[PDB]
Amino acid sequence: SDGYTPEPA
Amino acid sequence: ALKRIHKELNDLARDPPAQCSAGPVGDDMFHWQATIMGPNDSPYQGGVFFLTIHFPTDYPFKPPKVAFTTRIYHPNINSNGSICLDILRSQWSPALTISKVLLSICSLLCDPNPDDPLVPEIARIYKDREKYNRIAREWTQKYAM
Amino acid sequence: PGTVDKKMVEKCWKLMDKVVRLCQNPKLALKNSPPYILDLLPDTYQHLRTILSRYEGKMETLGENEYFRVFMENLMKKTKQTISLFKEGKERMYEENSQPRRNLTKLSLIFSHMLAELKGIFPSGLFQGDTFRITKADAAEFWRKAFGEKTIVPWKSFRQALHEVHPISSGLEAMALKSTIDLTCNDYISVFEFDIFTRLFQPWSSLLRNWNSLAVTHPGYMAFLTYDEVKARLQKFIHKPGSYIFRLSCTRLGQWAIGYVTADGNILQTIPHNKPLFQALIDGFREGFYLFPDGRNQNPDLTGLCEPTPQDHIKVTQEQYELYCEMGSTFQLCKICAENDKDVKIEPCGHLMCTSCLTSWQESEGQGCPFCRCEIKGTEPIVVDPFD
Ligand SMILES: [Ca+2]
Ligand SMILES: [Zn+2]
Ligand SMILES: [Zn+2]
Repeated sequence: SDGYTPEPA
Repeated sequence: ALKRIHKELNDLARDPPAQCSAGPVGDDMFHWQATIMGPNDSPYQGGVFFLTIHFPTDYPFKPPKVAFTTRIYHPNINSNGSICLDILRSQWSPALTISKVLLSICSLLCDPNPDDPLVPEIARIYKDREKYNRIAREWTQKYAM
Repeated sequence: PGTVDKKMVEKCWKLMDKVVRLCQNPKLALKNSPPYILDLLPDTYQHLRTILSRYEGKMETLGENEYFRVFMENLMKKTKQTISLFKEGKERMYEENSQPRRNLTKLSLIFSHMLAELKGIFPSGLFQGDTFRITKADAAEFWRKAFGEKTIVPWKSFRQALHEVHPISSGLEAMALKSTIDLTCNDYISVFEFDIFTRLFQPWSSLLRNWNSLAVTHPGYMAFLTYDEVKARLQKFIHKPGSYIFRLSCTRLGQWAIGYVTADGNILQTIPHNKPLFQALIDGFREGFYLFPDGRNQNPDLTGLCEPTPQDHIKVTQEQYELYCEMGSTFQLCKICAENDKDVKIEPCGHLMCTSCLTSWQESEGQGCPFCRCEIKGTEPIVVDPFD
């Protein structure tokens, strides 16, 4: 939980 | 996965490790019996220990589950037969081969690390040689032989 | 520059220490996310400490290392500059919007960059700068032929070199290139900074046309922007889904971080799993996610750099091939799964395997290369030609 998220698909 | 376990059993036959060996039990490629002869460096000398190896469905990305079936006296081995080698846990990496896990256990058999033991009683003792050698030697007489 | 002695080093300590103190002011209320300075500075001190203790009486040859020297003169000029940003900023420091505050924010970043570099060069505390592994084959090849084993070079020396290989159109475009690649803002190019830049701007094949297109002429490119600043800038656009910007990731240097406004009105940021930036942009656009660069209706066409000149297929030498008949297998096959042919190359280590396996190992929480365990800074897709 570092503020980044999985790429949109 | 399945293919990998098949390559491993294959690579194990081509050139195997000394003092040990293994292979599937019945038709199940995910369960192996493995034999480990007592190293001469160690007190278990002259003993024959058998282990089960279970490949989880996650293997090779997760390590195999290895346990001693034959009773042994070690600060790193449970009465459950669970083994405390690190490359079986945090230090596992996918390109490691079963032969290496086996050698590593013989390597562990001749040189146990008490500062991270699985048996608190035998850790204390190990870190008095004369009594620890003596008992390891005897348990091998009852169980290994 | 000039030589580095214990007496100096204790001065940097006091200067860093002041800056810390100037940043603990309760009126400032620095937000705790990276880059966060009260993290950066003490961690830098820590690693500086580890470095020093490793050289014992060998402090002789530590002060005479070109990279270390350039680093201290730069760490010193960067704190002096922050301390002086406080005197001349007065109360404008406590307004989140002020130009002075914006300059502190830019400094936090420079500090993270400096610390990442330091640890890239002195990983365990010992100088590794001479063996440093450039991630990209063709980029590593350029640095070796041009600079050999040097850790650090003057910006002039760097421009001259690169130009012989990758022509720089003008003086302006060179300033733009400088500002982009010099992350520690010291007027040199470390082998570490070189690495970051060529990771960000790959393929090396057309390096500048890549950087021209993703930075120079792209409205979506944000330089020296923080995670939080990316949040703040998209806010104005939160009513307009499809608006995106991208910047360097500061926590993973050499990686891109794309901020975007979702169809539901939230702002997400994503770091493309190793892939080239233009493809994430082109796919993102095509799939409707990245539409309006910095919120503008007009979105650039990146299909120009789309297909680079293909990296040549690997071919097995008879001497290698014959062994795999013996080994009871074939050279091109993934030795992790024994199933798929190797379609992927890990960089820098060089190891080949299949993408399907590399993904599973990464998703499993596994650290680095599955073979050597070294860090994975890159991936180059590849295809093998069997010796047969
Ligand atoms: Ca620089
Ligand atoms: Zn594979
Ligand atoms: Zn590797």
